[PDB]
Amino acid sequence: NSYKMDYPEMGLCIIINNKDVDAANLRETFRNLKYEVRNKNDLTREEIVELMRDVSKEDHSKRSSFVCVLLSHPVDLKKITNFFRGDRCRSLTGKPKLFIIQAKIPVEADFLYAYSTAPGSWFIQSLCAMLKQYADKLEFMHILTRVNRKVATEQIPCIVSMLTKELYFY
Amino acid sequence: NSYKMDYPEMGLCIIINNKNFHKSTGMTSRSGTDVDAANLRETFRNLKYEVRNKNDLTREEIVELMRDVSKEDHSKRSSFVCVLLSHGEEGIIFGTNGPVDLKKITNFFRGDRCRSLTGKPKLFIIQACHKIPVEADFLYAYSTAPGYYSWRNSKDGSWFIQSLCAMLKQYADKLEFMHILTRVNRKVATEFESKQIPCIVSMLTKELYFY
Amino acid sequence: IREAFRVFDKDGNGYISAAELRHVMTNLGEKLTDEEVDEMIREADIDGDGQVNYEEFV
Amino acid sequence: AAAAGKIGAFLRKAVAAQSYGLMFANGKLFEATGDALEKRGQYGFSALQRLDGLSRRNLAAVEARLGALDSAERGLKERIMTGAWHFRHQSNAALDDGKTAAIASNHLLARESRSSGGNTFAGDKALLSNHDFVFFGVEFSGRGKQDKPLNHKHSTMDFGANAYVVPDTLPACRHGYLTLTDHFFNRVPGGREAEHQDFVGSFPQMGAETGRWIHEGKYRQNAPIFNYRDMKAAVALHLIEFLRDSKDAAFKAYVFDQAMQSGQALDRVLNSVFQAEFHIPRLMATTDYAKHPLRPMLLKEAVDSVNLPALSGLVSSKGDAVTAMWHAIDKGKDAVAAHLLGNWRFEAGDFASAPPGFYHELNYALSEHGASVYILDQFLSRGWAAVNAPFEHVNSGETMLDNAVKYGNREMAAALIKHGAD
Ligand SMILES: NC(=O)c1cccnc1
Repeated sequence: NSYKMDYPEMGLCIIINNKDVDAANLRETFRNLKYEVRNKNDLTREEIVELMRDVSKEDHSKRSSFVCVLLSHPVDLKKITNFFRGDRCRSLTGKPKLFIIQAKIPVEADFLYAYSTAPGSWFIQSLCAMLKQYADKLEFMHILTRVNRKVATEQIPCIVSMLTKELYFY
Repeated sequence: NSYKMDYPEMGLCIIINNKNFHKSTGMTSRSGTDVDAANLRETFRNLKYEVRNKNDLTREEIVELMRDVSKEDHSKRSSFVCVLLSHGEEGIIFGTNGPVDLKKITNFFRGDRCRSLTGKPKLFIIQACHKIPVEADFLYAYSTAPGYYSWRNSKDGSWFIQSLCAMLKQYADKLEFMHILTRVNRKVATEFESKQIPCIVSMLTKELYFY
Repeated sequence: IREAFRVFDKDGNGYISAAELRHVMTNLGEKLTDEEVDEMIREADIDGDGQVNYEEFV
Repeated sequence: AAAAGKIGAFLRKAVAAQSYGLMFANGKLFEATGDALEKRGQYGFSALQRLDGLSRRNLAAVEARLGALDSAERGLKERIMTGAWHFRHQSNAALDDGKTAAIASNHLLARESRSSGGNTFAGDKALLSNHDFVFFGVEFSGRGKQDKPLNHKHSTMDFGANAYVVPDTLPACRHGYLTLTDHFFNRVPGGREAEHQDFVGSFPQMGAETGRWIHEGKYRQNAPIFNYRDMKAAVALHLIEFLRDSKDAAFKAYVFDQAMQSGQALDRVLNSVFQAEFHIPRLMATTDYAKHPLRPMLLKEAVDSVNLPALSGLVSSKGDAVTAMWHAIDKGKDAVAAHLLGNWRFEAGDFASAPPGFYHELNYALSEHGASVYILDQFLSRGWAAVNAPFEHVNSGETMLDNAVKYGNREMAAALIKHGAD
């Protein structure tokens, strides 16, 4: 019923800033979760696609999950998902592929999106605070629903969840 | 933080079925959707709802039916459920005569065009065998698949809205809707192996408990 | 090919050629079934079953 | 002179040409593959020449691709090729006629001579257009007809509950093509969803390879078709192809333990590796056959496939007469309704609720898309239904005339406005 997170590593964590304090906060709020954070900067939107192609070909057999945060502002998301269909990435099949995005959907077996509104950022700060307070009690969908409540109270972030079982962080 | 769904009566339910498509479109027909409609009837009536079947409607009938329920007084009921059994593409739903945009069905429920349901769960379950709008407590459970195999016999309609009833039969008194939907999406693509998988768009700001 | 022409000795001289006789001869003489001979005569189409006109058939 | 054979054997060809004309004229698959003919109403012997060429090529291709075989794998092509084959039909209708069996195809059963029945899932009319063929399942046991068949089910579906076994020696099988799988569902069933699970469970490795392995993969959705001459060699020539890609104890110790007993050791092998079918043209008329009752009938099958002799025995009391009438209402079977009304006297009390298993009230059942005008008019005449009464559950507010207008049944709209006021 719950995705196994007892694998050697608890996945990767790639943060991209295609254009500050929000990504800086993401650094520690994901590093404390025992992740391998790979920060980046401004890029041209073809080398980034090739980079996700590179990280697609890696021995993720020891990772428990996978995260991909995209702090963006002219590129196709299909050209990024194409390398992660799980049919080629045999070491990620049956394991989460989190895509937290801030700026049409590709349907696939085990993805999850976190679309947000461009107007640190309230979405990112709320997410970091929520993950700091409740990480060991509630599962991910309840975390994101409370984030939705906080954002809409103080457009509403979407949640396109194609998960097959539950997420947890302990 | 739960939702406090304990109003006098527990919401409304609307079921729309299209089985004998008008020949002006080209689609031959849909096979064995009456059993799906009856299963949803029984399952959702078990949840103290007020189901209202509407078989073989047209675009102008669907839009007016949705509009005339938008102007009702849902003040004493805590939610609203709408189920659409028809044919269509990624983000279009077909009547008997033609297509009607899914955007223009939820417009009458946007919250700025209706005050009866302010911050109330407006569940949508489309089985059209993705340009979705966004507002408040909207939750869309969308699927597009005839099944995996065994065409012969149309044994109990389609996988999605029979697994949904199976999970609401037992889990619906201890779990919340996001968990039931994940278990439905797990039963599908498991009893589907040798390909399409449903998607769950959810803008809910609270936790949905059916008790 | 000429056998197809000349087995029809019981000819109507380029005409219906006694469709009733065709119905009854196949019944009595080779032991077929009526549900098959009434299908064969139906596939023989309309009156005027010319021995040569019907079998411009190759 | 008894030269009626020279016209019987020619008119049989004339009939079979018109049935291969449909399949070679229509059909997406044959146009895509390049094996399609024109639409000309009355076809000719070209519809037979094309089948002969197709069978020749479909056999020669696998023969050439297959190796030159050996002393062991060429005797199998004599134990199988020189055998005895019998065809099963398994239909639920009433076909015995006492001493004459006549089974027709859909294109003949619906060619303005509409006898109730039918079993076909959507898809066959466009891809192949072979709905003019009396399909038959094949049996390789070899023994006599009068012994009950050991097979009971086709690929997955048990079609009927009344086996009609016929011998190969009929003259109507001359132009019947054979295909190793269902012509549309070209899929050998896996080693788990196959009949007689004891034999398949005895050999574990066989099931892993007798799964869904399609044939003629040049266009995915093909399946080779072999005529009468080339249908017996191509079974052994494909058994060899399957065997020389298998590593199991069955590859020796049963496939050559069947040599001296060609019954339940050859049929259980071939009907598990393959699922063959025989496709006879328009009609199959015979005086010799075997009507073997396998399974007792059901009300649903007796009403769907109209069989009055079986219905009059299945229906025992009024408590079953009401169920039979409810089955007839939601299918449009006028003959069953007439039979029940002539043999029963009903009353409006028992028609006030749908029996468990039905999903529509009486006034909606009589007025839906597939309802029959005869039953509607008869029910109105007996006064067992109110012509002016609105639906409560489905489409609430509307009435039967609104259903008759929506769907466009003029003969029903007139019968409604005439028999009532509306
Ligand atoms: N006539 C049938 O029901 C039948 C039997 C076996 C195969 N295909 C059809």
